[PDB]
Amino acid sequence: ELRDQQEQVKEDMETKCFICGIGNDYFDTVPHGFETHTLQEHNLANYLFFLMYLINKDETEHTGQESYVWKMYQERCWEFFPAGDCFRKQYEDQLN
Amino acid sequence: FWKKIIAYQQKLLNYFARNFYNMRMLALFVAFAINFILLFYKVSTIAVHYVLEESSGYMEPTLRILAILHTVISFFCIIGYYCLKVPLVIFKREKEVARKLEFDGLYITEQPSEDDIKGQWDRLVINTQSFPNNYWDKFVKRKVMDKYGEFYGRDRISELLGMDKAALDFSDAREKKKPKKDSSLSAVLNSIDVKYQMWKLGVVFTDNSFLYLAWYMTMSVLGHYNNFFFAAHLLDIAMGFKTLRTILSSVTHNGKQLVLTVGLLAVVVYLYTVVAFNFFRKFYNKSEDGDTPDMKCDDMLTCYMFHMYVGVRAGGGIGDEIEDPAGDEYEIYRIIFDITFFFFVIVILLAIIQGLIIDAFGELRDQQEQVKEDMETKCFICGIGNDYFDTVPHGFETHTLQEHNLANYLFFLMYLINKDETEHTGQESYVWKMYQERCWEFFPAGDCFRKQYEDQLN
Amino acid sequence: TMSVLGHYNNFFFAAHLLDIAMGFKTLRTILSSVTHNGKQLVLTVGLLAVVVYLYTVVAFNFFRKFYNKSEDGDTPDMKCDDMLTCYMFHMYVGVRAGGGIGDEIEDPAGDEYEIYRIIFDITFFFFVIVILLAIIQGLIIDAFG
Amino acid sequence: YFEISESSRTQWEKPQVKESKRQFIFDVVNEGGEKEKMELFVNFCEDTIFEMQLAAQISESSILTVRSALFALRYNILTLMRMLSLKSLKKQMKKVKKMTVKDMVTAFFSSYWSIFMTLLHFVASVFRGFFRIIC
Ligand SMILES: Nc1ncnc2c1ncn2[C@@H]1O[C@H](COP(=O)(O)OP(=O)(O)OP(=O)(O)O)[C@@H](O)[C@H]1O
Ligand SMILES: Nc1ncnc2c1ncn2[C@@H]1O[C@H](COP(=O)(O)OP(=O)(O)OP(=O)(O)O)[C@@H](O)[C@H]1O
Ligand SMILES: [Ca+2]
Ligand SMILES: [Ca+2]
Ligand SMILES: [Zn+2]
Ligand SMILES: [Zn+2]
Repeated sequence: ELRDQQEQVKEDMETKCFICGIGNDYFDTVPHGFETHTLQEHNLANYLFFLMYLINKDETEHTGQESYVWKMYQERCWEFFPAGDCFRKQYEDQLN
Repeated sequence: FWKKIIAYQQKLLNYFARNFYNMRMLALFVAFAINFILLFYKVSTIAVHYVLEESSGYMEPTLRILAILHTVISFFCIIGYYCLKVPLVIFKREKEVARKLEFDGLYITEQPSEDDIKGQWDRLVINTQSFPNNYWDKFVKRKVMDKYGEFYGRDRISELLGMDKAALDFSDAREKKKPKKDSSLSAVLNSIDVKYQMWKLGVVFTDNSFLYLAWYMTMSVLGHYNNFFFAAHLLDIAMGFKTLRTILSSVTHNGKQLVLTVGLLAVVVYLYTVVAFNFFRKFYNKSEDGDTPDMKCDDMLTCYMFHMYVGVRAGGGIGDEIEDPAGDEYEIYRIIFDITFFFFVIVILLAIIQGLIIDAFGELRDQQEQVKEDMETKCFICGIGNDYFDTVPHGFETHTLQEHNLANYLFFLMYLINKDETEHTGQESYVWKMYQERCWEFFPAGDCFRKQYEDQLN
Repeated sequence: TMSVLGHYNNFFFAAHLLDIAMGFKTLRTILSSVTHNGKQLVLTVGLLAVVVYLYTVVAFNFFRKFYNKSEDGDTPDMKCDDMLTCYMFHMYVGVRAGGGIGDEIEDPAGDEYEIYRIIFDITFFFFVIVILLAIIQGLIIDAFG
Repeated sequence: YFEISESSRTQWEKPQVKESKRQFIFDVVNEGGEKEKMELFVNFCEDTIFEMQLAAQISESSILTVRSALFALRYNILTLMRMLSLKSLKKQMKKVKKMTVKDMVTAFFSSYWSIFMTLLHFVASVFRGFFRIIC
């Protein structure tokens, strides 16, 4: 059971993105697309750093996006997290 | 003369390199023959004499001849190894050190960690004039020249890499040249690059397989002084037979966890020994003689030896071997002690070892199945699934055997290396430059000819 | 042929009980756990025989005084004075013994080679009794899986 | 787009935080649901941020064996190659003019025998050096 759980964790982590949940194939239509997406666009470390930066920043200097995310985090609503969508998927035809 | 001796040397080299594996098989067969002969071995009447009993009387000469043959074949196996497998090791080491020098600056911008034997030893080969002796890229020194000359100093990089400025300018300008004929001993001795040979010998000495073959030869030599040293050669079956490797992998796969399980068992047994030595000592008499008690738990070390030897080896546990506790004040405590010992040590831990072996079997089987499934469902190079190609009948197999064959890529790399630079086509020059710079964008990733020409083709 | 021989000796009819494997298909799934990895199972026995032979060589070279198997002081039943006899002793009673060869050979307490013999017995128990039998069991279980 | 500080990067790359991240990912993937996935991720982020801030706050305020092995290699190989360095090979070469194929095969075998002898000497030297070091 422990071995199978570790293997399942690795398989999920390597096949689907943690945040949006989109499969690796869609990003892999572009070379190294999934790795680029999971290391630049939807990095959980980047989200943690953003939360730290938003907490340490003062409220008066918040940008519009920062104020939106701050209010939504204070109210504990997590709709700002991309679920099933990404920048490339929104701008499919514009980008290509 | 010299051309004859070198030619015959090369013939001997080729013969041994060709027949390396056959002699390795023959050594195992001769070892099995010798150890079968040693099974009929009788000790005789003080000084003890070991004599080979033989009604036929011909097994002693047969054993002597077999021992001599095994000793000869063992030496021939070292010669064959040196002729055949050493060049691959040298090629790999030279390629690794060259690529670390060029794309990492291992001896220019960083330094070895002073605890890496390989990194510290590879300092010698840099200054030698015979660098890529086996590796193809003979311009690695010039590449390092161009990459780090302006930064770390052209003069310092030249000194580090052993490229002399004098020879290049001497050849470029007008020079006086005097030929030297190979018949001269002085010439053939001067031709030798002593530093490169030193580094090569160091690499060979530090190679693992060469050390194993040297151990084999040492065992064979010792077998003449004592014939039972030939039994150590039966440990070569693991390497001899590949079907034995899958069985041994069930143990070697989880070897670290297997050793740590023994460590944990030794700690648990030590705790039980501490408890017994503090409380239950009257029950550890092991002598029927009433006058002389053989007290097995009066000492911490002796009691620990008792518990680890007979407590562990006993089927029921320590209570199978210590005194019965019936009609005693500590009866219930001792019974709990014995039951817990049996449960934790005999049952659980041995089950942990067995489960480790079984899980190793399952893991190997699952890994093989996963490899097969990936190989049959997606292409190795582009990574596109089989369904897209299978929209055309036999499309995936046609794609993986004609369009994106990894064997075809290997053959292309070989052809591009063996071809000269001047005759390269445009595509060949592109791929050659990109391979020299180690950029792998030319490999199709996520795309193919059919996918690019979807609508044009159909 | 077995049926015909059964008339001359009625106990030859017992060989026909080996036909149940083919008779019942539900027996086939049980027997497959053994036949699936039969080659590896046989090679495991070969490896066990080699390991036991190495242990027998070590014992025959060093630990021979401990292989007396007779209570009669006048007549010692020396089980490891011969290479073949000692190998038979180790493969028969050493393997079949639950604890190992030390369960059946003399106690080494108060001897110069006490520590060496103890290591010998412990390693025998660990490698032969524990690991190899576990390899066989794991082969059967992996066949099931 | 925002700012990431080097102190934050270092505290994130500390191995303790990496182990915590691996455990969190394991827990979420195995015994976690999609409804609470983001909530658990934010809780983990808050805990990690606090512990990295505390770590930054508190923070702000073999070789002998390798050397012996290389020395043994260098010495033994120099002893082996002193054979060639002596330049006294002339008296052998006087009969090299007059070798047979038998003799040249014998020399071929003797070269590898000498190499194996040098390996034995090197191994013995390494064992002696390791014994001296541990002593
Ligand atoms: N949102 C995500 N953020 C980061 N990695 C993601 C994400 N979604 C999927 N991944 C995948 O998870 C993997 C990263 O694994 P992880 O963060 O546990 O560490 P690692 O890269 O294996 O190494 P390290 O132990 O040095 O942290 C990559 O294969 C990456 O593609
Ligand atoms: N790039 C690729 N090159 C070759 N085979 C590929 C590639 N991608 C996927 N495959 C698949 O791998 C399999 C080929 O397996 P492999 O090359 O290991 O040997 P094989 O065909 O099983 O036989 P053999 O043992 O005779 O080499 C085929 O099913 C093929 O479709
Ligand atoms: Ca403002
Ligand atoms: Ca041209
Ligand atoms: Zn994503
Ligand atoms: Zn392909």
